[PDB]
Amino acid sequence: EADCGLRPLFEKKSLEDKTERELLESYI
Amino acid sequence: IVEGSDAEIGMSPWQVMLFRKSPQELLCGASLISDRWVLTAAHCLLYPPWDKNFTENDLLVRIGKHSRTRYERNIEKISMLEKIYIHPRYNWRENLDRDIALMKLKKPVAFSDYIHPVCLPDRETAASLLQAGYKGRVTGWGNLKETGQPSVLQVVNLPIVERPVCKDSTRIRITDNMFCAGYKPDEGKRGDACEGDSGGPFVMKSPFNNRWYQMGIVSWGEGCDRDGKYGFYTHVFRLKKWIQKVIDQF
Amino acid sequence: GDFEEIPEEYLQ
Ligand SMILES: *[C@@H]1O[C@H](CO)[C@@H](O)[C@H](O)[C@H]1NC(C)=O
Ligand SMILES: NC(=O)c1cccc(Cl)c1
Ligand code: NA
Ligand code: NA
Repeated sequence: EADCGLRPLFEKKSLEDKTERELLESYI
Repeated sequence: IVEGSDAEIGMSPWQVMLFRKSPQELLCGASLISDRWVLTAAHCLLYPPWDKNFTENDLLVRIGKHSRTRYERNIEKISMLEKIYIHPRYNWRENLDRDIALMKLKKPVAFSDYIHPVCLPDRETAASLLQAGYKGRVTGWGNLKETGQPSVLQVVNLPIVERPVCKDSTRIRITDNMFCAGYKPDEGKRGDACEGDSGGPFVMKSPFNNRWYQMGIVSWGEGCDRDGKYGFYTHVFRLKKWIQKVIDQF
Repeated sequence: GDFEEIPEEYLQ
């Protein structure tokens, strides 16, 4: 769907979960 | 999940629990890909060596959950299955090649703060992100160690492993429809899926568009969280033409 | 016995 992969309690509110930064830091 | 942590509320709103009607028990993980379609591992539904061959009426899916065992009134939604579709070249005889299945729900599920679909990768996102060292995230309600069970959904982040290392870790024949993930013995950190996590998602958050994509399905491992072993995941993008064919037709 | 009973509507 058009809105896939965007979580109501996180991305939709611009809140980050406690460990997503670990993923981002690995994408080097 | 071994060596993970409790999920945050709404952290994995695509997570699905495959639930046996009788006896009432956890069978596998799964993921929500639209209001009517759920993705899982074929071996969660069909595995003749263990006399497993479920029909639609044997099963329910529970969506929006956090607690493993409790009925989450006003939060979870429970759906019946209209039809199961197993990949026609799923290899249960040898190595679980093409370990993928779809389940169509009888009625659409209502999205909420707790229930929301994950994206399936396009070729470009898959090519960019399926690289050794890049981490994804695995979630589930499976066992906490190989040899116990969690109160709530568990989460662990794990790096994709170089293909030669995956192959050299096992006697099983590894195919292009699989990838492996986990830390190496010398990397210090650890973590893995375990029994009951099968069928659930390995997801990555695209740094290009800030969406979560399901790159893998928890497929198999030799034990759980053993040094020098890795978890093996169904390569979702490689099988996406089959997924699209099923959804287009049915 | 590990799991809380789900509403009977989902088993019918
Ligand atoms: C699984 O069950 C169906 C019948 O419900 C059967 O027709 C099918 O052949 C079985 N598949 C295997 C591999 O036994
Ligand atoms: N028994 C499993 O489903 C299992 C165990 C470890 C890793 C993986 Cl990917 C799956
Ligand atoms: Na080998
Ligand atoms: Na390991």
